[PDB]
Amino acid sequence: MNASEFRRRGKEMVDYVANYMEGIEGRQVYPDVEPGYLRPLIPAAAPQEPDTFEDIINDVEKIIMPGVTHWHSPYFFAYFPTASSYPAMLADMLCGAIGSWAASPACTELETVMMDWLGKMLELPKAFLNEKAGEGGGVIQGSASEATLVALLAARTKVIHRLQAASPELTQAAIMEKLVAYSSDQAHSSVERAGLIGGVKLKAIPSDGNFAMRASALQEALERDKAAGLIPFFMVATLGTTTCCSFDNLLEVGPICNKEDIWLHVDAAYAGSAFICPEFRHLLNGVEFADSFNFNPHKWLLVNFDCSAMWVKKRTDLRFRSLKMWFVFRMYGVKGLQAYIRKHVQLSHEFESLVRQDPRFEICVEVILGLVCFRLKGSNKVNEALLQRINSAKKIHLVPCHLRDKFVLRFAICSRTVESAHVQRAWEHIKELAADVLRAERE
Amino acid sequence: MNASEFRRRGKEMVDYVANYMEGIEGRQVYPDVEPGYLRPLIPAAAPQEPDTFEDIINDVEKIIMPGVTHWHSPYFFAYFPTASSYPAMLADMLCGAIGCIASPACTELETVMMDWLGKMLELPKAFLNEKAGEGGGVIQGSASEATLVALLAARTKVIHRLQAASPELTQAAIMEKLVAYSSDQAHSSVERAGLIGGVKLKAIPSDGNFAMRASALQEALERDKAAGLIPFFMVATLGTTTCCSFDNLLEVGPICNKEDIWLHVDAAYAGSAFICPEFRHLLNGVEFADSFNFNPHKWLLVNFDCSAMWVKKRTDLRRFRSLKMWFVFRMYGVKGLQAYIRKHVQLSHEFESLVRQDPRFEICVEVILGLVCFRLKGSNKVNEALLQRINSAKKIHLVPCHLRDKFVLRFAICSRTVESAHVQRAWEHIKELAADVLRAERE
Ligand SMILES: Cc1ncc(COP(=O)(O)O)c(C=O)c1O
Ligand SMILES: [Cl-]
Ligand SMILES: [Cl-]
Repeated sequence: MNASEFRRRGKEMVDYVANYMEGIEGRQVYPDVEPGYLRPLIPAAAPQEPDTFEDIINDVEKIIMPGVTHWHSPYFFAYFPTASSYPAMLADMLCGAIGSWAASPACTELETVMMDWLGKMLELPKAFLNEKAGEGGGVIQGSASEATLVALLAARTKVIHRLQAASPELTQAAIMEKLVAYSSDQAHSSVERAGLIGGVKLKAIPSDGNFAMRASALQEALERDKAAGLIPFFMVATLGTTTCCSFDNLLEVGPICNKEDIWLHVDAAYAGSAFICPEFRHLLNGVEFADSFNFNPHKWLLVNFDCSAMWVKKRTDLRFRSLKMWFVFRMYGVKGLQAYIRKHVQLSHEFESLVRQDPRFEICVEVILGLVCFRLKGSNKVNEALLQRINSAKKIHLVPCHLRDKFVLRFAICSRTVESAHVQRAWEHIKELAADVLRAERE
Repeated sequence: MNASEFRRRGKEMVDYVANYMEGIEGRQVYPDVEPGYLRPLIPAAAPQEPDTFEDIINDVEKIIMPGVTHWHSPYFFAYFPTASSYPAMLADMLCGAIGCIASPACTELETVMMDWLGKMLELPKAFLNEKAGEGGGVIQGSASEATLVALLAARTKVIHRLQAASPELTQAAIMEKLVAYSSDQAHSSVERAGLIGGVKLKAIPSDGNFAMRASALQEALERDKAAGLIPFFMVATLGTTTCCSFDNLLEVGPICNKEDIWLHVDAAYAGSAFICPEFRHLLNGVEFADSFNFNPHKWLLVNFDCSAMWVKKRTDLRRFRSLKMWFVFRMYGVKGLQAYIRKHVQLSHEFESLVRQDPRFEICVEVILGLVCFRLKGSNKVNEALLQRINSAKKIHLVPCHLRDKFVLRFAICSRTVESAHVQRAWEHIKELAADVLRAERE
């Protein structure tokens, strides 16, 4: 098609897309249609002459939509990794119209500036800023896995140089066999992968009663290891774990890392975004000690998933993406974005209220942000039974996890469209299915 | 923002983009901006309250446009890794709204579209799976990835096979001896696949027309089997990166078969043109192939992230890519697509015959489809000069290569809206600068 066909069909498409997102409340969260349904609804060969736009869209409603998930609804109470905000979509259109530094000076420079915005919003130390400070800095990464790996390699290179300076005798290989890294029991898969790929031993630290790393468990691990002739060099402290919103106590853990020459990497998961709100900055106290800090802004800052933001204390140790950051930051403002997290935290606590009022259910971890870790009091069996009925019903979606050896229902309020109405109706449904599940238990 | 706001601003973006595409001749393809220009133009921190869309789009024109490479320009006469068509743009809007990366319609629309495109290319039924056939097609992220998935597939096959015969043989001992091959003109992607796959890669010498022939291949194989190595993988290229030459698939196919070597046919650029009867013959021999791959996003107007690959045996073997195809096929129709291809071939021939009409220039390689390999008669040095004026004048832009020892100017016609008139203006500009380059030679 030409340009002015596009102005029309494009505007038409903005309309279709808007509608979708407005009435998404109605759609069923899971497709209620089976593998195999599609082949016979569509011609066996491609059309020779062009079909109408009119006819294609109808086909998307009638043929494609039923077979689609609809992760963008308020009733999908799990993190939806590939969601996108409206400003992200606007950018995404322009980002595709355009299509190294030399190739695109705007792409690169905007990266450097947007990281600064992000840095200031979170109120990270000044040292972390790319504002020409000549020290520290920040860069975008594809995955939080990449970041964890970069910090690790950097930490590894660093300890090797230090240890070989002390004793010129030792071999690089000799040192590597002895290197240990640490993370909390609730550390993300992306840490295991980092150490696997980086060629060092990874050990979990026992977390406390609230699933946080508390030093005493850290110090012990260090004593056990230093004396078996191993060498701690690197550690990930998690802020906002993926199992529950658990925060590793940075104030206890950092001072140890400094003393023991351990490199402190802070994996702020998705939670990091919350530090643009003052109520949460105390969870970040201790960042002073950390050598690197990583988080994914996507979940709470509405930016693109493609982006994992990461800073370092010293720059020397170490897709058109900043455009979407720019749009989203500019179209919500800090206060808008704050308003946003703040709304979800409140809906999360509204849900929590509901769970405390039903004596059949217990809450497992302190609710800090959007996620609520809750379960039915009893055996794991009972609860596995329940999550099955919730999914079977295809009305809402929840994902579980284990905590120690306990099966836990995660209720996650992340979606853009969520209101308390939805939480209200969601609770009740869960409530009704528990009733049904509970009868069964007695048989 | 909210839905009703997306409506207003989604449609404003739709215009902005059409405007950009209509005025794209005005733009200078390559940005000429001084390092560090962006920062003084963007505020030090994020805004607290939202900015205006007017102010945000104004900034795109002023701040972002000058720092971008306008790939879609008709005057950018090299291959453009992103082929953005309007109906591609429309599906992105939709994929955007139904976040994808589980749903019956991802997998099925994929299979169906792969039989559509397979039928269009007149592939052997063995590669299509609609008559219950065991073969079929999957869409990959890039040819680089598709080639690696094929290599690894072969490596597994061959390892399972030799170990079926000899249970005392270890994966380790077999890998040492594994050889794969491709044309001395084959795309780097192959090199990277052997490295990750950890096998030896060897280049087969091409002939007078930069084709891989039977003679040279079989020479290679005997040399390597006699050394006690193991051929397992073989890449044949249809449409080389260098001069668009075609490996002789009919010659090489049968050799791979009786030598029990996995045959992967890579057609990344030129595969699309096999939807035209005129060109389908170059693909004869696929029958012998084990896996066939090419990139439609290159020349079939699908947006960039989309590489298509069929295999004879699926058991040998992220984004919702099949929707972008479905849009593009339905909105162009087969006749519309074939038209798009034949346009580019034609302009390619228009250019070729302007270069012949001039006694100062030679054609280097047979001009098969859409790329022209030309040269000013005399020394490489005269020709390095000429490219250095073109690339300097900033009007149009060309990427050279070497053909054996000859320095060659490539001229790719590949962009949604190159027309006859662009070609001539371009050729006029080449001749001006050449008569200049020839004046220098006299001095
Ligand atoms: C011959 C050949 N092989 C492989 C590739 C890689 O294609 P892609 O950019 O999709 O990875 C190309 C160009 O894209 C090519 O021309
Ligand atoms: Cl979170
Ligand atoms: Cl504040």
